[PDB]
Amino acid sequence: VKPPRVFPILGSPGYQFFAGLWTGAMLTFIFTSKPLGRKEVEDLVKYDPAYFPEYA
Amino acid sequence: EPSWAKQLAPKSGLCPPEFHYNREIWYPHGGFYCDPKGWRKNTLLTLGGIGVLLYMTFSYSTANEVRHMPPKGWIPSIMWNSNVPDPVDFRGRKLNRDGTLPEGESS
Amino acid sequence: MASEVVLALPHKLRVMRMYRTGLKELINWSANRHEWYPRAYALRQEFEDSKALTDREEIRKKLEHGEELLARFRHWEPLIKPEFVGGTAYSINPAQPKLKFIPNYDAMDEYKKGDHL
Amino acid sequence: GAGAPVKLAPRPDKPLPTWYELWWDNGYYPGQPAADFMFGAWPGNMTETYYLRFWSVFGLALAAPFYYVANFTDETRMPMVPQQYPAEVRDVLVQRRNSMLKHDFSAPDFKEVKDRAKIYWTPMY
Amino acid sequence: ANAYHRTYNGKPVPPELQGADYITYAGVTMKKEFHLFDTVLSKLIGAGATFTCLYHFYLNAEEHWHGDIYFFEKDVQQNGWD
Amino acid sequence: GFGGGFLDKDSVTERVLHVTKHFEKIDASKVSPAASFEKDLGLDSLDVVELVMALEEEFGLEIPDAEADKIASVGDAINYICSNPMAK
Amino acid sequence: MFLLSVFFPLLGGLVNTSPIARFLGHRGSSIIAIGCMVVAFISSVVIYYEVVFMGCAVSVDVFGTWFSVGTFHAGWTFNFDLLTANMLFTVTGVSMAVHMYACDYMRQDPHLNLFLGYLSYFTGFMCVLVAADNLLVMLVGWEGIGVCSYLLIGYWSHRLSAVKSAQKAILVNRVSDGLLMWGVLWVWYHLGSLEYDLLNVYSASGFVGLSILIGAMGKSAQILFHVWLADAMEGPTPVSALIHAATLVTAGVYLLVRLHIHDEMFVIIVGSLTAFMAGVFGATQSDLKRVIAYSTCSQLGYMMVSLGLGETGGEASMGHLMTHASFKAALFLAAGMVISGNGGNQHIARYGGSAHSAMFTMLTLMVASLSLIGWPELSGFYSKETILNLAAICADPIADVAHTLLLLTAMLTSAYTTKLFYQCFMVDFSGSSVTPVRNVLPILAMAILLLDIMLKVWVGTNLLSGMLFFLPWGVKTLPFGLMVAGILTATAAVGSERFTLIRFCGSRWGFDQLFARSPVNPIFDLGRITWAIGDRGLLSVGNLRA
Amino acid sequence: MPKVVGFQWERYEAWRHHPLLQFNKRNAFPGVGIGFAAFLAYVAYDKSQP
Amino acid sequence: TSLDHVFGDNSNKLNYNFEPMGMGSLFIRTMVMVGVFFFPVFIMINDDYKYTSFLDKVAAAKAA
Amino acid sequence: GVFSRYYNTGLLCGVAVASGISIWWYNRESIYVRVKSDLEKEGKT
Amino acid sequence: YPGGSFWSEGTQTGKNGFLFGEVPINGQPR
Amino acid sequence: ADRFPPPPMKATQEQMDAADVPYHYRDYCAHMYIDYKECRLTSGFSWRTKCAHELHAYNKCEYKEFKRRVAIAIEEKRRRGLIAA
Ligand SMILES: CCCCCCCCCCCCCCCCCCCC(=O)O[C@H](COC(=O)CCCCCCCCCCCCCC)COP(=O)(O)OCCN
Ligand SMILES: CCCCCCCCCCCCCCCCCCCC(=O)O[C@H](COC(=O)CCCCCCCCCCCCCC)COP(=O)(O)OCCN
Ligand SMILES: CCCCCCCCCCCC(=O)SCCNC(=O)CCNC(=O)[C@H](O)C(C)(C)COP(=O)(O)O
Repeated sequence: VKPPRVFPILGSPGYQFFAGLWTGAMLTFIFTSKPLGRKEVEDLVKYDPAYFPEYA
Repeated sequence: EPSWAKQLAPKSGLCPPEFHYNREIWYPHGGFYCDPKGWRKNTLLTLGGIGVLLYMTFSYSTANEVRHMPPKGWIPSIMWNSNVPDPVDFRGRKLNRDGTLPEGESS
Repeated sequence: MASEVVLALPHKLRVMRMYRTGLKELINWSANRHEWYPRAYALRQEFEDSKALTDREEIRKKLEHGEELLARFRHWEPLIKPEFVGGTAYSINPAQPKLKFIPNYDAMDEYKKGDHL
Repeated sequence: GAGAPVKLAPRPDKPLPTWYELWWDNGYYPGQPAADFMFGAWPGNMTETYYLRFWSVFGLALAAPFYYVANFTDETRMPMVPQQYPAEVRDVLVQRRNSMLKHDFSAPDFKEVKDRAKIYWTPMY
Repeated sequence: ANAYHRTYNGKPVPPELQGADYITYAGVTMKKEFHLFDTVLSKLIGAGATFTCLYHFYLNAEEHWHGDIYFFEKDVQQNGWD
Repeated sequence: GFGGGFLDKDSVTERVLHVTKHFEKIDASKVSPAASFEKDLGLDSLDVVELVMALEEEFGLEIPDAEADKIASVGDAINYICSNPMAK
Repeated sequence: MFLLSVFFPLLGGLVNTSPIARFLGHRGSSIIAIGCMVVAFISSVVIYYEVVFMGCAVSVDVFGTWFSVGTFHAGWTFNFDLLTANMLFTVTGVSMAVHMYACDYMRQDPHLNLFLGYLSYFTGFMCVLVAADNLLVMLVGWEGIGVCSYLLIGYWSHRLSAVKSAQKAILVNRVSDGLLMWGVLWVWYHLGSLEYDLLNVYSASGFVGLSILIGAMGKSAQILFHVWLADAMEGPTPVSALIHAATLVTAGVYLLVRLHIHDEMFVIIVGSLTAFMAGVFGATQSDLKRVIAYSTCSQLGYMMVSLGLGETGGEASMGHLMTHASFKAALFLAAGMVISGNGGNQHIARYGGSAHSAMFTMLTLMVASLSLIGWPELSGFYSKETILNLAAICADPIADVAHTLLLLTAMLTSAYTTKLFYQCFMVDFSGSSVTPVRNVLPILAMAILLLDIMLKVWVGTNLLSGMLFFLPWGVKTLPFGLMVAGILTATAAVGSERFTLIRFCGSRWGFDQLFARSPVNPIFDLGRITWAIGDRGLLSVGNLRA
Repeated sequence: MPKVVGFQWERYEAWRHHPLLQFNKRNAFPGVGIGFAAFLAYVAYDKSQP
Repeated sequence: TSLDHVFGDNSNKLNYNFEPMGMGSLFIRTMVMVGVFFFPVFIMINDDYKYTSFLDKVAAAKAA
Repeated sequence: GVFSRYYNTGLLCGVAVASGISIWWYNRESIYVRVKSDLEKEGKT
Repeated sequence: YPGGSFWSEGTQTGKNGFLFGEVPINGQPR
Repeated sequence: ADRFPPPPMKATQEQMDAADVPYHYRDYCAHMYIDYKECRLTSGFSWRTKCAHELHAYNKCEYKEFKRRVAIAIEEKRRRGLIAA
């Protein structure tokens, strides 16, 4: 199947590979980004000597 | 042609010439491609009657509007309604009817 | 498998209907017409590889398998031109048929216009 | 384009079925069943067995995560407690069973507020 | 009517459809026509939408490069707390 | 315009003769009205299926299958199209 | 000015359907309809500025008491508060542009003034719905928009599928109307009044929120009630724009935001399942109007989840309703212009190039599509990101699954909306009819809705815009990456070979086919039993032959 | 390697690639240059120098 | 028959015998319909049973 | 549509790349420490 | 539009149907 | 919440009734909410530039409360044994 004649870059192998790369990365960021964000939020205050000097 | 067919309106200039639609039927909304001859005058008269209804409902609405809280500033209903209370702003201060802070804390 | 209409066809018209419906189903499954052209060429080359057959059993097996494929790949949303049956513009504002008129029906035989008892 | 041609539906010229009022004949060709897909071939030649077979897996594939989080995960997963209020403001806010402040595990009456948020159906007497 | 004229069967193009205003390609002729109201309204509304997007992105660029947490934590650590 | 919903014979003839000549094996000088697809032109059944589908595309029609089976010549196609009120 | 926002579209409908219209014709009725909407929009603008910004609610006793037997007291009374002013501004502003569009789109229809009168009646009953202060005048508005939806969906009555679509909309909504009526009975019995300001519920009997939720799921076309929404494309394009933007589908969400008496588990689960279902449904359609219809169903799912989140979530739900109406109406109007430029074809396999449409239609489709997919610093970005961030910090574990469903839905939406643009304009031409529309009235109708899209960015719906809910940069900027993923996938135009999944999703999970025999055919057969075996059979008493 | 068999479709429909039937990239983003220039003028007017 | 060569003819007939549904299919689908569309009845019956069994527990352990 | 093996390979490559990025995200410093070190770096300019 | 503009005269004179099927006989009142 | 006790309320009930503050916004940053609402509802179209300080201060107060909420959750989990100390 040929690409459109005014947009031949859309049929390039690099463009299709990049679209797959971005789509797969975002799809797994969907599932991983929630506990990593929650750990980041907790670690904002956990390592604060103004709140918890025992954890430095 | 039937005797009563001469009393009937022709198909209008909006209607396609090959479209057939039984001109004897009285439709309450006007029917197939209605285009009466004196329509601009009738449109002006109906616009006048609608303006009369607009004034009547504006007066009825103004007479029957109830505001249980004073507004927080100037509202455009102050211009035509005398039942609109004086504005009281977000800090509780009483205001003038034109929406400015009274003397003692202004400028 | 084919319907009872297609199973009643002569063999030449049966193969012709199979090729025609294959081309139409390839239209229905494609994104565009420019996607459809090489799939149409491939379907044509597929039929050309069975043209020179003579054994009626092999012909029957290939025909029945292709009809099973066409029953499998019948699109749930076919592309129909709008002003035809199954299209979106069929039967919208038809011209009225001639309806008869009775003038002044209430004035004909007044005082006797109810139901008998 | 008003006035397009349309084909008319023929009148019955044979004895009618007993339950003929399951066909909708409006005057034009073609008529339809009274409700679509009640009889006749379905679109794409699918059947009821097809949909029931695919749904017997797909329905538990959608109901699986809700059950897992509603029975194996609780309020303590969050890195922070809910929004804090003065007692006079909070005490009316958590009267709603709808409120998201009952998930405050640092409140002194966390259990009692959760025990008051049980949904009932018949009002007792 | 339809916006393109077709020729068929290798016929000559009709003489009214030739000149510097018409383009023929593979037996189909179309007309280069400029519409003023459509162009002016599209350019004006598009420029309004572009400015509305770009101005509001510029007002919030620091909160979009960093997140909320980093931007406000730097604001606390650099410029005091209360 | 012209005609009670039907296209004229001459323009339909011109368009059908235009559509018919799009084969490699076809000599253009043999393409005429009332010319047979198989005997006179030398097209097989698959070529006729493609030609009728192309005429469907040309005149914007959904030709029913029993009617497309009957078309076997240029004159048959022209006579069918001139009897369509929906032919554009 | 306050009663002019409600009465006056009803007056326009009364004028254009009565025998007054026999003296005006098409030409005069178009003038009457457009003027009668301009006046109501001006009144709604004044109401919006007075109530939303200056905070002064207004209550009007309009026509005395409706009926009052025992302690059941229904009055003809309105109240104009914040939600009512929001809804009136949105409904009248969208309906004005839809009237200006319809006076040119339906120009060649034989009964044009009847269509305009039906549009005005539909708008007026929506205004009555949102302006009411008690439940019974709300039910007047509810059933009025139901009836006018029936009249407008089956407008082309000589087509059987349009008639059956209108009947289907009536019946599917009648189930939920019954449940909503029983819920009103529960509410009045256990609180003593019908007025909204006296309905403050902390802890009620469960049937209240459930039955009112079912009644809202009917009108807002949620899961197991969405089946009427796709078939409502049989009506003309202005009907679809007004159904999917301002009237009808936003009424259930408005009712739930107003009452706030739900139980959040049902609401969150129904909303997130609806959003994911309508996202996968719209990804596999080729009818141009059906994709937009399924995107409407998906966004209604988003708003349902948001009002499940809380009071702030209820405000965000109303905000997304308000911003959704403008770009959804713009999308439908641009799609109607593309359809008319291509000879009435609605299949996206027969489009392409930039010859069948005006420059303004392509700009309208582009800008409304960018607002829908959450492109940054456009109108839908603010409301959709607010709902997504509020769902990412909810302490209910059920909202964890809902947020994941919403993120998947966001990627699907940016896929199929980009596919709608790509098929329509970017690919090579594959139709055969080029009749582009460049009339003044539909172009101005589109320009007004684009101005409202700009207005929502410049002036927010509520105070939530600009408030920062504190999330890491990874959680915050993920929906932008999901939008980019949808755009890249749709422009690559890639497909999968798993054809049985493709035909399961493209046939829309078989809901209509399964409903054709799980309640429908049994209802017919039980009627056969009750008539033939009961009335003619078991209970029949014969004659005594002699 | 034959593919021109059975009604040449590319030659019959070669008019689909007419330059006035294609996507036009000159007016694909109308007004975006004007909005960008106005934004740059505003930034230089307000934020950089004052 | 003047449009049969344009939209199709009347030769192909509808394949349906207009017969009632099978007895078991009708019974099963009706029972499912009763369970789905009359779920408040089952909810309230379950409420009455759960209430009376608690009073049974109270009356059992109270008089001992 | 288009049946592309480059897109299908890119899907798995993207899954692997973002798994590595998620592992890097797990072992990152606290935002307090990052902000403090960034402000200390800016104060020597 | 008739006359070349939206703002021209109308094109219908006479009865646009007969209300209740009543046709005037010889111009007499009903 | 004893280790991280709430700050005093700076807005009285009468001040929140006068500003018509929604009852779910009557928390420990209600005075900043009053300032932000008063600025935005009277500033019209150009509220983002001339009410930038009031919005920034309100978000800063909410940031302080957010940090206190994280600290309360950490202390509660530490007391329950869910996070090792
Ligand atoms: C086939 C279906 C058709 C659907 C039609 C549209 C939908 C209608 C739905 C609701 C229908 C309600 C109609 C009620 C009619 C009058 C009932 C009230 C009778 C009466 O004496 O009341 C007084 C009459 O006032 C007045 O009436 C106001 C005085 C005159 C000033 C305004 C004139 C009216 C202009 C309306 C324009 C067009 C609007 C179209 C609806 C008001 O006083 P009260 O005794 O109630 O005292 C309390 C406040 N003072
Ligand atoms: C849990 C169980 C609950 C049970 C509840 C049951 C409720 C009752 C249901 C039925 C109540 C209505 C009874 C009358 C129904 C009559 C039906 C039509 C009869 C009819 O058409 O009448 C004539 C034929 O039948 C006749 O001649 C009918 C004669 C009158 C019938 C009843 C009287 C019968 C004699 C009385 C003694 C019975 C024995 C007592 C142990 C016509 O005749 P024609 O004039 O056309 O022909 C004259 C040439 N010959
Ligand atoms: C989605 C895709 C679905 C797949 C669809 C099915 C594709 C399978 C196609 C392959 C199966 C076959 O070839 S089916 C078997 C077809 N082959 C024969 O019948 C033997 C030849 N006999 C003849 O009589 C004529 O040549 C005849 C060709 C009939 C007429 O052509 P003419 O009159 O000119 O002569």
